[PDB]
Amino acid sequence: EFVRIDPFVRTFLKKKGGKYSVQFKLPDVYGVFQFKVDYNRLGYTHLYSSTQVSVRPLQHTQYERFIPSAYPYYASAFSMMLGLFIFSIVFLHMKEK
Amino acid sequence: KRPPTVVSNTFTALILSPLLLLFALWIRIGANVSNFTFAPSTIIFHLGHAAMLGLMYVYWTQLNMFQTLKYLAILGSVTFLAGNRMLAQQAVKRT
Amino acid sequence: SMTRVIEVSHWGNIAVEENVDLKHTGAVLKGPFSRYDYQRQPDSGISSIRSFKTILPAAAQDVYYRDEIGNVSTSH
Amino acid sequence: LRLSYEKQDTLLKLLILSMAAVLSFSTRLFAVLRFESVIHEFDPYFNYRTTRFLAEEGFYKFHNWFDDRAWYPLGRIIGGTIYPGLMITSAAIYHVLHFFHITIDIRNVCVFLAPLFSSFTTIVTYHLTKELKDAGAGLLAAAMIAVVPGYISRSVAGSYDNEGIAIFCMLLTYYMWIKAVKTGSICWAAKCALAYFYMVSSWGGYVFLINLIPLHVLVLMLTGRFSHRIYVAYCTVYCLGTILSMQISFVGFQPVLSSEHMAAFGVFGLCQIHAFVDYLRSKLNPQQFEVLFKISPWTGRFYSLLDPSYAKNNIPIIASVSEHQPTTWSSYYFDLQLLVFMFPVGLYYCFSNLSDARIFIIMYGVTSMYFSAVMVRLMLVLAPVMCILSGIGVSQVLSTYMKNLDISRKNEVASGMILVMAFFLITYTFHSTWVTSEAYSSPSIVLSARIIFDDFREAYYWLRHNTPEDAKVMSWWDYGYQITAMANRTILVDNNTWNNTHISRVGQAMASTEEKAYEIMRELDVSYVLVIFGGLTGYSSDDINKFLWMVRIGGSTDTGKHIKENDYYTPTGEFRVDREGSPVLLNCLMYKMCYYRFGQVYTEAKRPPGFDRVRNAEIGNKDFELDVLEEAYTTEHWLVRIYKVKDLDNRGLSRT
Amino acid sequence: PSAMTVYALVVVSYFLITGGIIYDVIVEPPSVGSFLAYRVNGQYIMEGLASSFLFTMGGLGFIILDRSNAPNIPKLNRFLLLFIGFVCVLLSFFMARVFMRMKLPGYL
Amino acid sequence: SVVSVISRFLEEYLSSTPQRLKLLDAYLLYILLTGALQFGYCLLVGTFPFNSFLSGFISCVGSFILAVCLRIQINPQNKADFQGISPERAFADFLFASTILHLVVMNFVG
Amino acid sequence: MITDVQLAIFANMLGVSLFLLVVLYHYVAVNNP
Ligand SMILES: *[C@@H]1O[C@H](CO)[C@@H](O[C@@H]2O[C@H](CO)[C@@H](O[C@@H]3O[C@H](CO[C@H]4O[C@H](CO[C@H]5O[C@H](CO)[C@@H](O)[C@H](O)[C@@H]5O)[C@@H](O)[C@H](O[C@H]5O[C@H](CO)[C@@H](O)[C@H](O)[C@@H]5O)[C@@H]4O)[C@@H](O)[C@H](O[C@H]4O[C@H](CO)[C@@H](O)[C@H](O)[C@@H]4O[C@H]4O[C@H](CO)[C@@H](O)[C@H](O)[C@@H]4O)[C@@H]3O)[C@H](O)[C@H]2NC(C)=O)[C@H](O)[C@H]1NC(C)=O
Ligand SMILES: CCCCCCCCCCCCCC(=O)O[C@H](COC(=O)CCCCCCCCCC)COP(=O)(O)OCC[N+](C)(C)C
Ligand SMILES: CCCCCCCCCCCCCC(=O)O[C@H](COC(=O)CCCCCCCCCC)COP(=O)(O)OCC[N+](C)(C)C
Ligand SMILES: CCCCCCCCCCCCCC(=O)O[C@H](COC(=O)CCCCCCCCCC)COP(=O)(O)OCC[N+](C)(C)C
Ligand SMILES: C[C@H]1CC[C@]2(OC1)O[C@H]1[C@H](O)[C@@H]3[C@H]4CC[C@@H]5C[C@H](O[C@H]6O[C@@H](CO)[C@H](O)[C@@H](O)[C@@H]6O)[C@@H](O)C[C@@]5(C)[C@@H]4CC[C@@]3(C)[C@@H]1[C@H]2C
Ligand SMILES: C[C@H]1CC[C@]2(OC1)O[C@H]1[C@H](O)[C@@H]3[C@H]4CC[C@@H]5C[C@H](O[C@H]6O[C@@H](CO)[C@H](O)[C@@H](O)[C@@H]6O)[C@@H](O)C[C@@]5(C)[C@@H]4CC[C@@]3(C)[C@@H]1[C@H]2C
Ligand SMILES: [Mg+2]
Repeated sequence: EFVRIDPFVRTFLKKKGGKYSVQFKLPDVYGVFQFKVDYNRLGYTHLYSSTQVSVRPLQHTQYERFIPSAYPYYASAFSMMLGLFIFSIVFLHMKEK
Repeated sequence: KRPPTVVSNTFTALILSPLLLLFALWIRIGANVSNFTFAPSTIIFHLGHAAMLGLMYVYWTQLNMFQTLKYLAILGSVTFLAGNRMLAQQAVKRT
Repeated sequence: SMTRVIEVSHWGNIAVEENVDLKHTGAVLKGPFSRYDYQRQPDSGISSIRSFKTILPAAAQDVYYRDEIGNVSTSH
Repeated sequence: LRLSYEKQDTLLKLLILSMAAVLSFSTRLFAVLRFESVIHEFDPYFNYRTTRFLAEEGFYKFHNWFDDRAWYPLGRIIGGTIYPGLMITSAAIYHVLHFFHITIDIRNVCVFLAPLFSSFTTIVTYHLTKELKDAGAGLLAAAMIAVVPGYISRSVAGSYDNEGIAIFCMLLTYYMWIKAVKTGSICWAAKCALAYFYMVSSWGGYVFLINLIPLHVLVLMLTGRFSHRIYVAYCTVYCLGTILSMQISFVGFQPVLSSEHMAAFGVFGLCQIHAFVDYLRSKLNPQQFEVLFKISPWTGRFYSLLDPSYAKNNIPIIASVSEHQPTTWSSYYFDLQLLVFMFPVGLYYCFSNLSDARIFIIMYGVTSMYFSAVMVRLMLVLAPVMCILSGIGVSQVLSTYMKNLDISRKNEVASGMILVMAFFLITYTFHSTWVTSEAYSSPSIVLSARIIFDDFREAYYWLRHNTPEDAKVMSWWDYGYQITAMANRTILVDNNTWNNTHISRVGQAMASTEEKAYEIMRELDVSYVLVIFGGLTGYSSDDINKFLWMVRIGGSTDTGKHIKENDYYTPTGEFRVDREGSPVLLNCLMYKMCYYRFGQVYTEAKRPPGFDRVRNAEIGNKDFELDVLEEAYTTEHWLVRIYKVKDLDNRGLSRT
Repeated sequence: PSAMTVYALVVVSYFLITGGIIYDVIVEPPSVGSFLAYRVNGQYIMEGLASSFLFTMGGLGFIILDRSNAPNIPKLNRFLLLFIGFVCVLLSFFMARVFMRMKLPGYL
Repeated sequence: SVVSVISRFLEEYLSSTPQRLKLLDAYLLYILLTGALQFGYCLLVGTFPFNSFLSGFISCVGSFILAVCLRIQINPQNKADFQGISPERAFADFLFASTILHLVVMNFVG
Repeated sequence: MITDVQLAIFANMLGVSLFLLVVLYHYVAVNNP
């Protein structure tokens, strides 16, 4: 169980090589979380294990960049800059008629 | 949801078009660059200004903000010196 | 772990400061602790400690006895 | 020897400004001189911890920082939830002081940052007032803002809050805007834009500032004094300020989407329309011209300032704070002694010689005065305007009466007036000194009684050294930053109050019986509980006088339908802790807490044993047992009590 | 309004505002008690009206005197004007100081 | 019905305007047209990258405003409203504000 | 360190001197050449 206050994820542990290992993706919600194993079986020793894991949301160096859907905007600003430069070459050095 | 790439490319070409329109209008007026005379201060100013804008572009892809701000500090100081000299010369010639 | 730092200065004097981590080892405490019983019954609390005295080299001038969070106003 | 007029004038200005800055810095540090230098009032401990992080981890790790030690069930992102200006200023000063080896700890820089910025404020005020009129008024305004008690109250040595630097930022922005209106230049407008960006990052009052520039421009329009200079200045400030304000992370898209930044957009559109119409009215003849002739609402902490009834009547967490009530005339006089008697004279001088920058200072004065009348906490932004105007007022009188004198190049009335004015000024100085000394400098971590008992610090230190590294303690939102800064343990609620459901959950846990509250605590995975009692020490602000606010906040959100705040009073409507108390108050978890073994401790001379100093009563339940809690610790004067939440019953018993 | 009517409105507003009107509205006080003995931030309606009157009258005395300085004025009337101004200002100041002392004991 | 006045005004504008001011007005029309096409595209497809739309758009608006302010300061009919802002100083301020604006726009776009 | 009764006296003297000096400056400014 991958739990914050109530279980976000709950999966089975596939027996593989003497270890119970599961590979899964963390959910979208961030915060601190708890891996939890509970084995309550009739006539078996009740075992409980919880490990605490904090989940950082994102970093400003890891957002998606160079979106194709924003090729217009990415273009526009640059054109502006280019425009300015041409102006700064014609507005200064122009001979009146 | 995101639009298809064909539409974005069409709009990018359309955004390039106004620059061409501006150039056509400027050559209709008859604007010339005849007053430029290859004086060292003016050339240094234009070179520094172009380098500053190219640096502004480069910052967007690789450099972070501290490094870019440092580079801008240097290039802007140089462009400021060259521009002060050139603008003094221009004010003298104008009067 | 006690760390003793001795800074020498040829201008005036030399200043020594020591950080002291200290722990009460034997007979760990089980159950609840109650300030009430601790105060109104001098018997209870035998194995605990309340104070200890340091001896300084008779030329000490600026003693301060600071903690990691601020001054401590309990000393004599 | 003889000196020129210019030399003596410059020497006088320099000497006066130096003395004023030294006095401003000197007057701020009274608390540091008394009690040992420590950050106080437990609001700035958060800022202090944040500053330390920025000083030992870097900026890129600080910009995207996730804190897992606060609001444990949820997640708190400190990198984008607060305006970062104060921390950046402190870290920059620290790194500069460390480059040249002047090595000073972060705590000393944080403690003495506010006096330094208060010293800078004097010079900024002098230049601002010099723009208005003759320098003499500038010197007077600087000297008066040096010693004003409100500004010295909200910024004392040892108080590391953002308002201190904020005021200096606001005055710098106002100076840049006045210089842009007078000069009418793009360069000054860009300087104003950068200053406004700094102001946006430093304080939450930037909204305020961006609703005084447009209003002034609109006021100028109505008068008919609009020119090209105002157009250039305001438009240049608007674009750059909007953008620069965007990239502050916490703000986001607030300026273009929210409703607090719509006055600026409206005035910008009106300015464009007006300029174009004026330009079109010149190129065409009069006959031809006459022929031609999803968005967010108010957030709420700003709305309650416009309508001073909403927050007190509806939201039980904003009005819960102490300094949110309207101000009385006695408080007005206490803060400013002679400044009040000079506001009308300054307003009269401004209204007598109307200029392009006077209108702005008048508008600032009026609106700020209203806001000070609608809240105590906003008295701060009133002190800076007053001084300026008061300065002007006083200065004018002097300049009016020091010319009638015969020695200057009936007449004695002017000499009498000069003497009178000097008496007023010196008595204002004495008043300011007394108010600073005896009222405003005080610690909130230590209870001054001369004997001091620092039970708070002792409890936090125990909690720091004698709990497991992952122990979670839950308290009230007031003692949120203080625990993390000193006790250094994972906390549940905090003094941010950005999720009212969580605080309501904690209030329900503190206001219900032991069974339901034990269920809540088990659900939230809490280990230790820290409750301030203050019954022996006589502390008025204990964790029992806030119990009513706990009930009100807890019984509001969709699960405290069984709290019913009207169930903790007596039949006639009283709130007594004695036998006549409500049978649900005397069995509350909060009452079982902070009264354990308190039934048999004498606390007075001619008074029965189970006596409570703060409530002057007699405990209703003298003896009771805690089924679900062990007493982990209790300070020397029973001021802070820490209880360890128990486990489930081993043999699986009930343990109600 | 010609920049004089607006000033009159501002003066009236200032007096009323410094009377703690918002306080009265938000927290209803009884007219006259029984000056709060120990509560700095405490406003009865009558005491506040009186005090704000003192503040406004002091400002009026300053402007009334400041104006007196104007030239080409008859002396018999100007002496009386000067008297009124001095009286108003000194009374306002000394009164307000005394009131604050009486309300908040231990002052200075 | 309102075309004769437009013809007259358009004719007049040309005579009372120098070469530099006409050139500047052409540049200003280019800025306005690029901004209009960008805003129209935004109204057509929507705003998933809202910050990029804001960056690219306010770049246009800011360049437009700086062009208008430069035009106002240069025009000698207003030589009496500035008194010290020479044309060269005006161009200098234009360059400074433009550099700041372009830097912030780059720091805001994706 | 420094007792309060010293800091208060210093602040009072400094402020009074400051205001008196400012009043003097006004005299000097009125009488210009
Ligand atoms: C920041 O942190 C620092 C460090 O923590 C803080 O500094 C500390 O501040 C305290 C103030 O509370 C200082 O305390 C002082 O300690 C001295 C020394 O006392 C010890 O020696 C005494 C000697 O007794 C002799 O005589 C007896 C017989 O009479 C013999 O039996 C003895 O053997 C000796 O020969 C001894 O009597 C003292 O006993 C005390 O302690 C024991 C516990 O061990 C108790 O059981 C006792 O009952 C008793 O309480 C002790 O062993 C004291 O002399 C100081 O007392 C002065 O002040 C008292 C009030 O605070 C007053 O009652 C005393 O009479 C005495 O008064 C003196 O000064 C007055 C003016 O101030 C005069 O009016 C008066 O006449 C007299 O002259 C005091 O208790 C710490 O030393 C100090 N620590 C350091 C390192 O400097 C600092 O405050 C913090 N900053 C803050 C909070 O802002
Ligand atoms: C002496 C005290 C002065 C106080 C000034 C107050 C400044 C407030 C700072 C607010 C912080 C906002 C966060 C921010 O600006 O974003 C940071 C950029 O990180 C930075 O560069 C922070 C440097 C800020 C300095 C900018 C000038 C401030 C001048 C104000 C007077 C992003 O850095 P990067 O990771 O480099 O992002 C660039 C990546 N691209 C690919 C997109 C190019
Ligand atoms: C602009 C770029 C440069 C920026 C410069 C920033 C200037 C910062 C000014 C603050 C200076 C800090 C001085 C200071 O820390 O003093 C305090 C408390 O001790 C005192 O009594 C000091 C109170 C008054 C001293 C004020 C002097 C500051 C002068 C600065 C111009 C000491 O606190 P403690 O932590 O108690 O130090 C004692 C520790 N010992 C072991 C040494 C005993
Ligand atoms: C909740 C808080 C609300 C805050 C409200 C802010 C109140 C602002 C205080 C008033 C500002 C005074 C401005 C001012 O001085 O304008 C005056 C007098 O002329 C006028 O101003 C008349 C116009 C009235 C508009 C006043 C501001 C209204 C703005 C609302 C958007 C100018 O007089 P004029 O006669 O217009 O111009 C001078 C010509 N003379 C020949 C007379 C010299
Ligand atoms: C970290 C510290 C840094 C220092 C400071 O605190 C925080 O932050 C400073 C600000 O930057 C302030 C300055 C702004 C610019 C302003 C320009 C004027 O220059 C005029 O000079 C005339 C003769 O040529 C021309 O004719 C006029 O046009 C031209 O305006 C000058 O008088 C005052 C000045 C310098 C301000 C003084 C106060 C300063 C230094 C503030 C300090 C308190
Ligand atoms: C200094 C500058 C700062 C910026 C600015 O001026 C002053 O002030 C901004 C405003 O905030 C404007 C926005 C408001 C919200 C509005 C929502 C629309 O949502 C559409 O979404 C489509 C998807 O399909 C639907 O089809 C449509 O029906 C639906 O209206 C969106 O398109 C336009 C948008 C974002 C406005 C654009 C112009 C803005 C940014 C203005 C600028 C000019
Ligand atoms: Mg605050």
